[PDB]
Amino acid sequence: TLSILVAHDLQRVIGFENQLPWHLPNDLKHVKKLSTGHTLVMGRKTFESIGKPLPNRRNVVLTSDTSFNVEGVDVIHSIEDIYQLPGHVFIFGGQTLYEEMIDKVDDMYITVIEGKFRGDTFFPPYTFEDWEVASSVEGKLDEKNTIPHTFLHLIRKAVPR
Ligand SMILES: NC(=O)c1ccc[n+]([C@@H]2O[C@H](COP(=O)([O-])OP(=O)(O)OC[C@H]3O[C@@H](n4cnc5c(N)ncnc54)[C@H](OP(=O)(O)O)[C@@H]3O)[C@@H](O)[C@H]2O)c1
Ligand SMILES: CCC[C@H]1c2ccccc2C=NN1C(=O)/C=C/c1cc(Cc2cnc(N)nc2N)cc(OC)c1OC
Repeated sequence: TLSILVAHDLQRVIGFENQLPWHLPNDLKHVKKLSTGHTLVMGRKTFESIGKPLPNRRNVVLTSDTSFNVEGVDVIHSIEDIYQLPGHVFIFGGQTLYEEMIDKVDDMYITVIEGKFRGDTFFPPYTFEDWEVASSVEGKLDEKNTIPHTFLHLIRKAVPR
């Protein structure tokens, strides 16, 4: 399977100054649960922002940098390389990767952050006309998680007739 994994706000902001605009531990927990034991594909900037590989899954970084070498990280230099990765592959960001992959993925795991943040990077526009809501679950709010958010699993609709 090839899936998008992303959190975006009400205006599709995903990032600001190479960081997530929001502090929302529950979403990182969500990401962890979905991707553990599988594969994450991310652009070079997204990787540098995280700083190191995420434990207990395959970390793949797309970059044109042929000198790129990081212990625990696998490197690719082409979008086409993604299709050769075995197992469940999650497109993990950032804007460039999403733009390149949104027309190609089977489904998307989207956390809608129910707020308006300042951003400098965005998820591409999409329409629910094209995407079936396989599930929609409200995130629980509390001390550490104070921004309303919704976990969507969207699956690409087939064009019939
Ligand atoms: N809210 C979310 O769920 C979510 C998910 C992850 C990231 N984000 C965020 O998204 C932002 C960054 O997005 P971004 O677009 O500016 O950077 P990015 O997509 O993470 O990575 C950009 C880079 O990946 C490369 N790349 C992309 N396509 C390539 C291709 N076809 N062939 C070779 N290399 C390719 C390049 O690396 P080189 O320049 O080294 O060649 C490129 O400059 C941040 O603010 C960050 O925090 C948020
Ligand atoms: C609860 C544990 C936290 C932890 C972790 C620890 C150990 C092992 C695995 C993981 C799984 N991911 N975890 C992270 O810190 C990831 C953080 C992160 C991620 C994303 C990607 C992402 C962000 N959000 C969404 N919805 N999609 C996404 N694709 C982007 C980031 O910066 C731009 C991140 O840094 C803040």
